Amino acid sequence: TRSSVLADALNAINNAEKTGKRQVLIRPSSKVIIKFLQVMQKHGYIGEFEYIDDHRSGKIVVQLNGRLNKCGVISPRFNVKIGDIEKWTANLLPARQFGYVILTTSAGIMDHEEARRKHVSGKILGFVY
Amino acid sequence: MRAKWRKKRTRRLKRKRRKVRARSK
Amino acid sequence: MENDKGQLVELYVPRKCSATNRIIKADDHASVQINVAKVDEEGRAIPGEYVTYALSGYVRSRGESDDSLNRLAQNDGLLKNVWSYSR
Amino acid sequence: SLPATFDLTPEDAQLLLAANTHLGARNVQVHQEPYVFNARPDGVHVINVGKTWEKLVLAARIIAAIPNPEDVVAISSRTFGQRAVLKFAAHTGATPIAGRFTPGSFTNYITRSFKEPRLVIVTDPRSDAQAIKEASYVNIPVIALTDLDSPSEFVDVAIPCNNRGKHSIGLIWYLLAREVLRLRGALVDRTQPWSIMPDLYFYRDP
Amino acid sequence: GKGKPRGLNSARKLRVHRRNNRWAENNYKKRLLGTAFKSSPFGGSSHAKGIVLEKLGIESKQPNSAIRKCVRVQLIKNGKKVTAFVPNDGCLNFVD
Amino acid sequence: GRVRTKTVKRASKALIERYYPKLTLDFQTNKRLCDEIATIQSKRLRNKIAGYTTHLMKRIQKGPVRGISFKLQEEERERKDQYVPEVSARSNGVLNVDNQTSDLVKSLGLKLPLSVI
Amino acid sequence: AKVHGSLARAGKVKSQTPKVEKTEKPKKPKGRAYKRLLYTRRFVNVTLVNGKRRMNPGPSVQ
Amino acid sequence: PKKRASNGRNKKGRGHVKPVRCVNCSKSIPKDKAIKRMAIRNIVEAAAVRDLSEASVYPEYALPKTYNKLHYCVSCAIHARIVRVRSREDRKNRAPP
Amino acid sequence: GWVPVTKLGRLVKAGKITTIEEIFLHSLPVKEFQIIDTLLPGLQDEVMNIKPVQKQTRAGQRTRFKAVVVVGDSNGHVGLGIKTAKEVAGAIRAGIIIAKLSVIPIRRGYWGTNLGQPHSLATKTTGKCGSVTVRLIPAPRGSGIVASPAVKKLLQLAGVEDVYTQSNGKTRTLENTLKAAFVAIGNTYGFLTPNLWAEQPLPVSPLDIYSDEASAQ
RNA sequence: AGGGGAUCGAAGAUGAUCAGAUACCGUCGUAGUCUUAACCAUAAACUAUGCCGACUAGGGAUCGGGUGGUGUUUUUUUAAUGACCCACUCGGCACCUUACGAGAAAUCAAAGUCUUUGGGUUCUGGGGGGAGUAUGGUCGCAAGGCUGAAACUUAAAGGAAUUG
Ligand SMILES: [Zn+2]
Repeated sequence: TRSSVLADALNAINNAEKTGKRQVLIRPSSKVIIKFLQVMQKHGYIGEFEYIDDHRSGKIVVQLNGRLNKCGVISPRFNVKIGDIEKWTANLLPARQFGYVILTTSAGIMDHEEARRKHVSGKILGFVY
Repeated sequence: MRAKWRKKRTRRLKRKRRKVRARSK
Repeated sequence: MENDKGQLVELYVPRKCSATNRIIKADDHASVQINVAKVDEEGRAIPGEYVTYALSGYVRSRGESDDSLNRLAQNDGLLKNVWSYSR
Repeated sequence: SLPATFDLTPEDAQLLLAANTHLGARNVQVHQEPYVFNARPDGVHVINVGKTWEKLVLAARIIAAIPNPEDVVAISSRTFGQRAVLKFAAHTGATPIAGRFTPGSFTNYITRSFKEPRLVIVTDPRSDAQAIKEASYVNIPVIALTDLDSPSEFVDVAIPCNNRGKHSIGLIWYLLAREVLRLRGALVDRTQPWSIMPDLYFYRDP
Repeated sequence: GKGKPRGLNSARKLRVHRRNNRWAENNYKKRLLGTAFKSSPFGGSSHAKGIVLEKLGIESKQPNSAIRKCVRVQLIKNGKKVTAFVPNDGCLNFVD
Repeated sequence: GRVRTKTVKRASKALIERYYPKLTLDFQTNKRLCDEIATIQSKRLRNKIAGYTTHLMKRIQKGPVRGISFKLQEEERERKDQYVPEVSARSNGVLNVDNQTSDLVKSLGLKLPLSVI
Repeated sequence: AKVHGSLARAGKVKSQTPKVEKTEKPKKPKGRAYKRLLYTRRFVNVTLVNGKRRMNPGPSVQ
Repeated sequence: PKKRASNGRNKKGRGHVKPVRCVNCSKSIPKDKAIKRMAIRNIVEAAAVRDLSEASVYPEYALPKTYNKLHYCVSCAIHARIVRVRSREDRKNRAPP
Repeated sequence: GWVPVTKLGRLVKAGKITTIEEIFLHSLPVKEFQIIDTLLPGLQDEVMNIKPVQKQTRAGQRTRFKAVVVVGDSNGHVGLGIKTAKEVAGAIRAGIIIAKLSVIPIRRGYWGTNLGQPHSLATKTTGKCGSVTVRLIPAPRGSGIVASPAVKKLLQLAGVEDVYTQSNGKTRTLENTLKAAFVAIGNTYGFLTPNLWAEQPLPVSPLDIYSDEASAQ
């Protein structure tokens, strides 16, 4: 059965870019998906996306604009001490000057760069680059 | 020898060793 | 790719496909650069002055090479009523 | 972009419906569905001829702008278009390739047929898959004459047609020649027909 | 996927299941059955000193061919009978 | 069996290609031509060759041979490849479209005389 | 397999290699001196070669 | 390695099928396997229809046929070259000759 | 005296094309080894290994020599050539040619701070030639090339100073490892960092700019 | 254990074959083969491929259901029904082509989305032997099933492909 929704989603996105596709249909929608795409689109990795109101759970149509190599989930959502944030970004990102490990803190879902500044930490949701 | 018949061999062997032990109750 | 005092280091800035914006690699020999001419006042095509698209080896092998151009053409105002966004 | 004299003009549309290039293939094949207008009863597909010509103009548009006219290789192993590509190559600088294509042309520079073009035209992507494959080892754009059920791999701008014989291959090749001559070359006044018959691109046998 | 629990709470299973597989490894299992203390001729000790009983002319295996000069020894701390090889040209004459 | 080798047949293809007008249908005359336009090391070969050159000749003058073409033949094929009647498009009684193909022209902006099927 | 072979010739060859005494020589330098010897020798003057240079060649090819 | 994506013959989505006995061997073989050839001939054979139709009664009559569906196992079908070996590729062709 | 037999070869000798990148940029199939010989001389070459391989004939046997050559300066360019032939001397020779015709461009970068002249790699990269996967990782200055000698040399000529390598699979079948570290650095110019999101209008291609001077007889 | 016991047929007997021939071939035939009431728990019990979820590609067949077609064919007059034809859509046993991708390869629409390594979850393997052995426990009337070592030994054992 469905066990992540957010992993199901980022997958379809990856398989879309890979196969040269320019759009995706993401079912179902969810808050965690939404704020994730925000962190993605705000950094220029996707285009516009658009929720669809079925009286159920949602759908999204995202616009891929190339330049996306891999957006991924990390499962389970591991607990990350603030000093271990580094050892993740070291592990699952290409170089020290781009790409993002987007987390989830009690100060809201955000990328590791930002959360570094706000001096917050928490659980790790996934990665983008 | 063929795996099947080596099985048969060790089967025989077992029963025989079982006997030998029983020789002392 | 900059550096310290803003200088442009690194060998060469690669082309980028016009259908996927994916880099066209140095050895991508299924990559294709179609050159399309511009017509002036009635017929008489202009030499030297092109409309150029860039297709990557991957889009072409997949057979989308055609349909990509149609969408890419109309967009740049080169065709009409051929390609249709809704399918 | 291209004005309005480049529109339909039912002089041309008459040629096409006369040459029956509007009749298509029963097997659609997904990459070719936009060209489909509608399906006849008793299983037949009708190409949207406006798109044919529209693509055709784009085809001639790409044949032109190629500097040297003689390395725009026109190719046909098929017989129904063998004489045709010859006549095109006559009126254009373009070099022709009739008969067997010969594996090793585009790659392999020792061969006594090392064409090194910058554009390729193809009558049938099936029966000429050899050169289409070869073209994609060496960075070569490809115009192609595709019916409804044609392979789309490594063809770029594809002109919908019929290529099931008769006067279809002959016409599109004729129209390509007429059009590349109206562009840049020496025809001018795109409103008047041609002294050259369109029946000059038909097969022999006889 | 991957065929192992990923849950945040699956630590016991992960911990115990590796404990369970550490046995397919010799050195580990050899270290927990205390085999060196039990089976080995030395007590796991690096050396052991014994008394020579007889000389042996052991023939080597294929595709070699020679007589390999050894002695049967009774280890003092065990009473264990072990056979050891006297090395170098004619060193067997040094031992009696 | 008498199967001529490639060394022979090669010389045969080569001569005819660049010496068709001079070559004839007769062995004896051909044989003498070879001594004027080709350096051959033994008499039999020259006779062997000149005999095969005439073999191709006697069937060139009977239709084109599979894989050899000279100037005088190329010209002959060019002329004959230009025949054009009173057209065969035309139309001798309008166009005879089926239907829906008629819906095509209507949904296009075009004149033309029509028909049904 | 067979454990009782012949102990008769226990050291046949050491006992028949004709003892030849060591020809004396000047002592080689120890410590830093020796490494100095090796720096200079091996790559400052450069002697014997082949397109590879050779450490210990016996009486060459000629 | 595997030599046929059909393994032996076609079972695919079943489990078990009942056996037949080779018409030559008597060997058992799953009916899904077993090289099967229909055999239909003439009771009177080709050469003898003459002396038959001549010597008979009835206006020409109408020759009967014997109907016999043969089942061979692999070995007997191979050896009697009812089937033959094909190249790694030729094997694929399921088309009758 | 080199005699150009292809369109691309002519333009180089004709001096109209002066730099290697011009070909890499428009992605052009180099087929005349003299091309890369002029556009990049002072280019070094080293024979890595020469292993023998063997066959068997309609009677007995057959045995010939296999060479593996790496060519490159020490800046952005390297190629990998494998050639087995009836001689030592031959196998090297035709190896260098195959190596040069396969010359590749290399996107070096900075591990962290961009303080004058790149030292390592843009991103992490990795190739795989049959089981053996090689993985190159950025490294601080001083780190050096951390690899197995064979790969270490391929990278010295590749123009690298600091890197970390991580290799899985049969690292002992030499010709397989090198073929994957090659694919590795060749993939650097394939990875789209945001350094390159910026769009261009696409150059014309010197085969059309100097089209006349390019044509044949 | 009772019934049954045509057929075929372990054991056994014979006839040949062979140097021998306890066999393959022929003949005879016990048990068995079938059933009822109890056991047994194993097979290359195979797709040698865990299950649930998602996504990535083209194509024509077919089984079941449904929808659409002033389609076809049936009476005495062409309405219902029936079967059939075309399109579509679910859910099935499969098949064909391709390779973007994967593999050591053979090959694979999964064995793909894996050093750009994390959707959930069960199970098993850790060089070859010794050995499925010994010992203990347990289940079975028995045959055996499940569970299951070590001493010592060994540099290979093994997979796919290649050319002879
Ligand atoms: Zn049989």
